[PDB]
Amino acid sequence: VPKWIQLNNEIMIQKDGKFQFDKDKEAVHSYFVDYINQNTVFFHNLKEKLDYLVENQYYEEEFLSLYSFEDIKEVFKTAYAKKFRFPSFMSAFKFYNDYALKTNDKKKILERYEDRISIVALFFANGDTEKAKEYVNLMINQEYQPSTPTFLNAGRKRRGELVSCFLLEVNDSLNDISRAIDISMQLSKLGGGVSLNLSKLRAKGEAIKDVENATKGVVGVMKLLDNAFRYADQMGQRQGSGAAYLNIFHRDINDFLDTKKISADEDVRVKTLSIGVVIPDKFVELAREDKAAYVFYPHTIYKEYGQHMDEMDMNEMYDKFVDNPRVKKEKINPRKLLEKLAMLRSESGYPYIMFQDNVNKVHANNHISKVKFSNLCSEVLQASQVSSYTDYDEEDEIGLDISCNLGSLNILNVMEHKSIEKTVKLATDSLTHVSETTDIRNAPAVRRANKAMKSIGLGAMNLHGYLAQNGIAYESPEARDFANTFFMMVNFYSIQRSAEIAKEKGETFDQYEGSTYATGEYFDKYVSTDFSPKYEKIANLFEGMHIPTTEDWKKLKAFVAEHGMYHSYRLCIAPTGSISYVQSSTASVMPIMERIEERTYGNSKTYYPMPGLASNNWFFYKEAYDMDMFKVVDMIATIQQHIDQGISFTLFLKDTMTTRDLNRIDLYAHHRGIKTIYYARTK
Amino acid sequence: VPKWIQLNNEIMIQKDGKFQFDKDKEAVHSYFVDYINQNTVFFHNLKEKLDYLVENQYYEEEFLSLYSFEDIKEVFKTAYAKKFRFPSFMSAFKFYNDYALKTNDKKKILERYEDRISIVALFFANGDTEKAKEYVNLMINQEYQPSTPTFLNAGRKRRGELVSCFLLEVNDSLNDISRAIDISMQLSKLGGGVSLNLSKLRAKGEAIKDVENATKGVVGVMKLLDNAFRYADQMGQRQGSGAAYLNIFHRDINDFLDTKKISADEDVRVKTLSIGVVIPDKFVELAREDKAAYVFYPHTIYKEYGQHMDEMDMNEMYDKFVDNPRVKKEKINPRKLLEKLAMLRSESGYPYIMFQDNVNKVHANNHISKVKFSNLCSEVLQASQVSSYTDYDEEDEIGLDISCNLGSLNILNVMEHKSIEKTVKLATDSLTHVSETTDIRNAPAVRRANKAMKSIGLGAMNLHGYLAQNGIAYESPEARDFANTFFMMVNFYSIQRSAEIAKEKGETFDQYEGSTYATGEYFDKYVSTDFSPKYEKIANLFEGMHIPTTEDWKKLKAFVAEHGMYHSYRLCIAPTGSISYVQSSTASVMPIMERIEERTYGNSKTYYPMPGLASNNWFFYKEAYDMDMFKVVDMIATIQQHIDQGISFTLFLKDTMTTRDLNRIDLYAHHRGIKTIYYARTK
Amino acid sequence: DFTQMFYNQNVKQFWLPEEIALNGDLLTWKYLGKNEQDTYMKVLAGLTLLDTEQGNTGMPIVAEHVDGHQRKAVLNFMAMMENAVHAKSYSNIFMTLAPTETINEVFEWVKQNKYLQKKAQMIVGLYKAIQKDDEISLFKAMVASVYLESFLFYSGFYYPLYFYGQGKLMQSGEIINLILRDEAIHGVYVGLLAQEIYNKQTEEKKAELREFAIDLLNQLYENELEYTEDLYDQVGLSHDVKKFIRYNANKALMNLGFDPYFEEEDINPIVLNGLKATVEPLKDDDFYF
Amino acid sequence: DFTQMFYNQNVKQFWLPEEIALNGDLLTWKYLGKNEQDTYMKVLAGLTLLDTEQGNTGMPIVAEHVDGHQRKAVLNFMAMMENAVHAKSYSNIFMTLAPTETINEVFEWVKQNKYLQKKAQMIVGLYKAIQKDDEISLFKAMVASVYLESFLFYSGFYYPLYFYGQGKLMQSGEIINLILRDEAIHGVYVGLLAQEIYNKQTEEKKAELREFAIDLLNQLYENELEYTEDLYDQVGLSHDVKKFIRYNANKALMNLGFDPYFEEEDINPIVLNGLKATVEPLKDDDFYF
Ligand SMILES: Cc1cn([C@H]2C[C@H](O)[C@@H](COP(=O)(O)OP(=O)(O)OP(=O)(O)O)O2)c(=O)[nH]c1=O
Ligand SMILES: Nc1nc2c(ncn2[C@H]2C[C@H](O)[C@@H](COP(=O)(O)OP(=O)(O)O)O2)c(=O)[nH]1
Ligand SMILES: Nc1nc2c(ncn2[C@H]2C[C@H](O)[C@@H](COP(=O)(O)OP(=O)(O)O)O2)c(=O)[nH]1
Ligand SMILES: [Mg+2]
Ligand SMILES: [Mg+2]
Ligand SMILES: [Mn+2]
Ligand SMILES: [Mn+2]
Ligand SMILES: [Mn+2]
Ligand SMILES: [Mn+2]
Repeated sequence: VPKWIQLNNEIMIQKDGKFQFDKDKEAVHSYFVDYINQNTVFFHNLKEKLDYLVENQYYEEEFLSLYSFEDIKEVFKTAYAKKFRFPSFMSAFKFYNDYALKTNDKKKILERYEDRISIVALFFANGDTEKAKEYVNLMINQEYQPSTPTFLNAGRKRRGELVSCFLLEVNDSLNDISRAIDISMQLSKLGGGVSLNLSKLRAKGEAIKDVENATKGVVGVMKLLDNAFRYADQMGQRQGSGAAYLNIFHRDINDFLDTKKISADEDVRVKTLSIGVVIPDKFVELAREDKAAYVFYPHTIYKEYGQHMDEMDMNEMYDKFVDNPRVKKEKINPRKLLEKLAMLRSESGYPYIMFQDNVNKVHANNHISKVKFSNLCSEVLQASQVSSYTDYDEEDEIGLDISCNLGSLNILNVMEHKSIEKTVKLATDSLTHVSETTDIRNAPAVRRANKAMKSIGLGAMNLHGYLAQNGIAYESPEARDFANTFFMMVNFYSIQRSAEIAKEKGETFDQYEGSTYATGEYFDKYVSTDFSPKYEKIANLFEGMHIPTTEDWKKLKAFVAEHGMYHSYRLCIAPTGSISYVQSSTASVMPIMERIEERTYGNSKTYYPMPGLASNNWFFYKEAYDMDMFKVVDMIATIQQHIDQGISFTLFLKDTMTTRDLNRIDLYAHHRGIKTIYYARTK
Repeated sequence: VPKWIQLNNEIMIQKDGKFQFDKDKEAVHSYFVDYINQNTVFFHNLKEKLDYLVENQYYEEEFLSLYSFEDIKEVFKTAYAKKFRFPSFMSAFKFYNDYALKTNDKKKILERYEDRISIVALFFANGDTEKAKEYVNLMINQEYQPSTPTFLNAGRKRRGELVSCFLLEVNDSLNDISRAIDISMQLSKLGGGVSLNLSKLRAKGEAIKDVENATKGVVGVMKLLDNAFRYADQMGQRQGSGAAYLNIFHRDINDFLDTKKISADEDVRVKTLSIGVVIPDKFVELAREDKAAYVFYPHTIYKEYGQHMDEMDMNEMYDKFVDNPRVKKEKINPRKLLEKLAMLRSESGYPYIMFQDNVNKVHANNHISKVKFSNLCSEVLQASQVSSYTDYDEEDEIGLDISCNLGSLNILNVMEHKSIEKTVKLATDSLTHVSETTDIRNAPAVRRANKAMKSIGLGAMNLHGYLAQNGIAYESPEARDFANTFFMMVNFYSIQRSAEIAKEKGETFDQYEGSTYATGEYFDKYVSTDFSPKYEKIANLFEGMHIPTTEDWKKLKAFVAEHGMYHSYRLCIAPTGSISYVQSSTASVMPIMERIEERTYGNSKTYYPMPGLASNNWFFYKEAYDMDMFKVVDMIATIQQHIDQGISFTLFLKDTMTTRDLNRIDLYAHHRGIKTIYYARTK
Repeated sequence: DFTQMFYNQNVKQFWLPEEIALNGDLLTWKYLGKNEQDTYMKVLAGLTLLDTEQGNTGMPIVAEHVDGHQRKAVLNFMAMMENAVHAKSYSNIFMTLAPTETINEVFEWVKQNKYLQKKAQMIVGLYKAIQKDDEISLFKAMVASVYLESFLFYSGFYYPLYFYGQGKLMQSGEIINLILRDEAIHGVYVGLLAQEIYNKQTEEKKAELREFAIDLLNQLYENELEYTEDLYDQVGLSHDVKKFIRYNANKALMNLGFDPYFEEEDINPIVLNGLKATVEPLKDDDFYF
Repeated sequence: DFTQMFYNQNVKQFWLPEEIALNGDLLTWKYLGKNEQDTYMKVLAGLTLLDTEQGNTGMPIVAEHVDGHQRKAVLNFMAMMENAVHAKSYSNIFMTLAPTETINEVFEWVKQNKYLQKKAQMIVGLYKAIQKDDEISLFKAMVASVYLESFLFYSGFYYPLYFYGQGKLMQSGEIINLILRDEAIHGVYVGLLAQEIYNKQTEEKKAELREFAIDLLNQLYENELEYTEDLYDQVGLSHDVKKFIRYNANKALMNLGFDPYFEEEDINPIVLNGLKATVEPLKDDDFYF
């Protein structure tokens, strides 16, 4: 048993009726002094280390050649000038086991935390020494954390893509289905999660060019995609993860849901394919009034109207579809479908729930397209256009497939540094750089949408950690007040930075002129409502920091009208799974699942108290399962009103909660404006 | 019970100790006058019939527009002047259930046998009235039978392709694997059977861009292809049929064979994918000497030598691969592998066995490529060049993927009419037309190889029927003498027709000048050895029909050298499954399995005596299971020496014989020059 | 001279109640009077009790004391049939035809029925009195077992056979016929083992063993008469069943090598109508031709 | 919670020796060396001798002391498989491969063998020590039974599985695989019955029963190592057999609800080749807030 593992295990040994939280500092100190400093390759000078890394196929010479070695040395000086110390053993362990650069035999350590941060900053700045130093200060202060792909792979020769979330539209054709399988395998090969919209595919028992009842439906494509993701398993390193989305009004919705039942047949069940259900307001209205609903065969609708069923507004088109004799449908019970959804989420956590009209009532790019589905993590909500992949000899009609770049603000560190504006703008610049430097050669729609939309996702994390370390309960109205003010400021400065980038480059995103940013409809609630804190305690948290006012929002609206907006999408709150340990932060804006995290690595068990947990703030670190999910919905809806994309919203349920309770949580989330629901986690 | 199937069941009622074979004539007469003439749509004149069929999307207008209606009327008169009568109930039942045109609701019958034959003939002739009449005479006399795709779809609007056998080479890349899956689904959608070579794919545990043990092997691609063929099943009426081929020296050969074991897990076993094993003479030599053989990792060989393993000569490079330290190899026992092959064929009928050096020592187009795999029916043996499907933005290097049009001579009717030459030439013309009118716009390599190679497959059937109806035992030397003379004559006239077509069109097949036809080496055994029958009984069977001598073969060799050959491949003997009933013929050149064949169609049981079966030739219709497989191998090898492609050779095994007997049959087939072994059928 | 042929016969007779679909009896059951259904349930419950004890106790204990691995294998197989096949089949019948409350009630009824308790007490008492290496106590238990197999079951078997013979409850009846086919061979086999022990005795000892067998039979018989009247009076069949049990008592005696004890009588004719490829390694010479 | 499920799995696994033709094994048997033939014979006799104890004593004694009709039926079925199916199967394999005189000599040798006797008598000793109405002594015997079914057989099963995985002695290997599949379920079932007793005990009594189980495992394991070297050194396999013993010891412990004792090890690949929370409806007013 390692000495640091023993020291970390003494946290649970209760001395004087309290956990020994101070043992984790001893644990991390022992971990470093006994393992990391021993296994860290040291070089006489930074020049020798850099030469070894570039020449041994560890780094990329292209981005490092943009600086004189003096500038790189000063950047590394800035990283090491902070004397950053990991507060807990788990932070250092997670970094040096997941993100630190190791030798080709994975025996020694080439990169410390400072080296990784310096390389990421030098890649972000793209030749600017002052910008690189600013990125170094931002990341070594741990105010901004680039996503796991960006943080892990930036500046590495043998790297995967810096983007890991992709959203593909699948057209109703064998050519398009085969192309979707190919692109899914190519993107999973790069290490990215792939989400596929299956709503355009015609249902089971539909006609294929005069041969009726010949289509296997969305479940055959589901099996194809599941095997494609199983094959493209990231070189046998990490299991290939993909998601499939289907509209709740699709005829195959029940077959779509039956793929996740525990009793599912092996010719129906899918293993590596997550499922998400898209629910328009029409379905919730039908279930509310207990009227019997209809699911429609998409190809009949396409033949009758020339438009896909998911391309049309179900609120206005549902009655026309039902009254159309040439549109094929079967009766369903919407309440029974809702209960089936809740039962499936209780049993397996699936499907994801995307409230279509909650997303699109505040969507800023409805002119480009409505948001029809989400990503594998249920936070990316962007307009997509389906591609028409024709025969081999013909020319394909390339659409827009969603792929956004992820980054997370550390709410605790941004708040303690009083640097919401600077951190938000620098994170926007880094995400923009990642977007520009991303070129995917086997997903033409993804590449086209990356070049045109220039969409980024700037998330946040350590919300519960910041609140509990400041004596604020997560469910308290003061917590929602802080979230309101903080994310209003984040949105303000992200919009300002996007407009500044548009002014600097003289270009906006494609089809910006039709957006609500161009017409000013986006800024209505910001030029009409004041989002300053309503509590003196919360207003004191923002001391020394200018909270944007209504006049500031009017000035921003005028600036955006004059100069445009560079990013179609800017903010999305991803789960931030493994980077939260490195940042000593609670995951995303979700509340903590456990106060102290018990995990086993190898044959030794490890203990991870939540960051900042102590005796004084023990009960402010309320576990998510002990919380009222209605108040968590209230918090996420408070945040969601300032996030242009969605938020990964996990439901934390007790074992005593019934199907009716899960349905009530889902319906209250729909009522409160929640766009997506990620997971149903039961204790 | 239907009257016709009641009459057909009176065959088995033994009267005076004999089967009532004449009941089948009464059975078919009742079948017609009680079902067919009643359910047949009859028009006032042929003009109304043709207008009705063209207008209601049953026929194609383009091919019928090349003839004035007087010519079409003359063709239909020629078809009906024969007054063809089906000799058995099964012939008419199979035709009117599988190939006769029916109304859109599958209610009535639009085409008789004469109508279908006339339409196929007018399609073949392509505007020529006299040629259409010649084709009508050829098919109404049942001397030549177009394959099921051609006979079923010739001249129909809503039709599949006229070719159903496709062979695909898969390169060792994810782009090429995705393209292989796409092309397999596209061709299965067209109704064709697709065979894929998986030898170029690197084995399990190979590196994918310097990360080791990353490749899932050929079994992952096998699962992908199996699900692709399950998806593209054409309503499931005829589910997607695929074949995978692996060289026996591939490292994944044991896992490739384990996909067919009964005890295989659901994560390994493939169900819709047939498997074939390509065995070079090196493997048979290694097993014969009981030496230690080695299977190789294909990617190591490709990296070391720059060529794929299956693109190299194993009999000359096996020792170099073994001695090469940079080539990765695994030790196997070749005799244990042979025993495993025999056990797998006993328990499942798989794998197909291709003797690669038996194919390539007589292959005429080794300059283009060596034959590396066979088709799903294990009789197409043509040169293929792998394609290089690149990224979306890059141009693809299109290779040569095999596909040939099938057609069978009826040996009994051809020999009765003394029309080997005319039947062979007309069948060659029809197959050439089918090749020219085929355009696969989603399989680039299939299209390119169809345009370049112009390969056709002209098979034969009713060999056992003809021999049994002429008092010749299938195993007798006289039967092999007849097969030798008959198929030498067929080869002579097919080569003559190919040379005449090349002379008329002024073009040969691509890379003809490097072929053995151009060098004249192909004709060595024909200008040196006389193939006239050695028995007076057989010599009288060919009386009235000129048998080409050595002088005739020398003249043909000069003609080919001076004019070239239009088809790279001309003759392949396919199984000819369902068209054998319509033609009242035994299936292919293989011996019959049952003298009287009992089948259940729906809830009706009907019996099919072999064509011409009686008491005077009961024992000449010896079942395939009761005869020596060594003599059947001798017969197939006698036929194979005149066939440029392979012969679908089914092994008929008793329950008593062990795996050693199956291995002995396989080794004797390899010794006797058998190119492929199709099935190990056990009774 | 006989165990091997009994072994082969027993294993070739192997069956499970699930092989017989029972939903076909649903209508002929529905159509019976309440009296008929009551007697039928109770009859099968009495059979279930007998097989429960024959499987749990009787056959295993006799197996323990009989010498020879093959004899033990036959007796072990018979024991398995009693409780894993026969006793369970009755529950399959009950679960098809009757609601849970009626099933619960009939099992409560077996516990409190004095004739069924008396016959179980007597038979199981003799099983549990067997002493190791004491052939006389073993003989007495084997007589008890033959009387259970070949006599005591028959007051129960009568009624399913009576219906089967009229074309009623034929699926349940098929199960019962399979059970009866098994018990007939079980009674013969145990009878032969009992005769082995009897034949070792002096004439004086034999005379005492016959007294034991006849006294036991009469005691069981008198109890079975009361049981039969209790069950069958409500369906009008008691006298007919009594003739049947006397018939089968004679068969039990014969299985024990004794003369018939009751006079022959005409039995209801309805009830009579109720009755891989081998792997061979390749040789070197296989590669040359 | 489990007896009916195990009943189903047991009866659906029913098989008979006659189903596998054995004669084709002579085509690979003739090609084995003397040491291979010797080891195989000795292993086979070891399995035969241990399985006979389980059929004559182990299963019937547990069936006798366990309460519950359905459990007694399952246990009877398992005892039947030992005596009627497994024992005949082992005999059939022997009679096929060796002449009568060779069989008699191998059994004489294995009967005198120190390591086979040590384990056979240790197990039998615990079966003989069961006392009426004493669940502690029953538990100890169940532990012994699980150790036999799930652990002690496997030093023996190794060799037939090793041949079976190589394509040698396939007919007898198929038989052994069916036997092994029965012993696996026997071990799991008896394990659940032992856990039931264990869970009825105090914490101190539990700790005492754990110590008993581990101590017994240790004694048997140390003897298995000696048994293994004695049989397998002559064919060079002992190292790999030892890994297989430990892996199966861990399975036996898990059957008894205990933690694995030995570190995880990979097994010889040739031998490997041989081997709802609560639904509640939405009642309206849940759509309004
Ligand atoms: C991407 C991928 C490839 N493979 C296998 C299948 C292909 O035959 C083989 C080649 O993959 P490639 O697509 O050629 O990968 P690569 O070009 O980046 O690697 P290399 O430089 O070695 O050519 O790898 C997998 O098994 N799983 C996978 O996820
Ligand atoms: N010497 C050295 N410095 C390293 C290494 N990895 C990162 N660094 C950082 C530490 C300093 O901030 C910076 C410059 O180190 P140096 O080259 O030793 O500089 P100097 O102090 O000699 O001027 O590089 C490393 O491996 N060696
Ligand atoms: N009348 C008619 N003829 C058919 C039909 N299908 C095929 N035929 C064939 C039969 C003859 O050989 C040929 C000409 O038939 P027709 O048009 O009736 O001509 P004719 O009998 O007046 O010369 O067409 C059909 O449906 N009707
Ligand atoms: Mg289409
Ligand atoms: Mg490649
Ligand atoms: Mn019984
Ligand atoms: Mn009995
Ligand atoms: Mn056993
Ligand atoms: Mn057992």
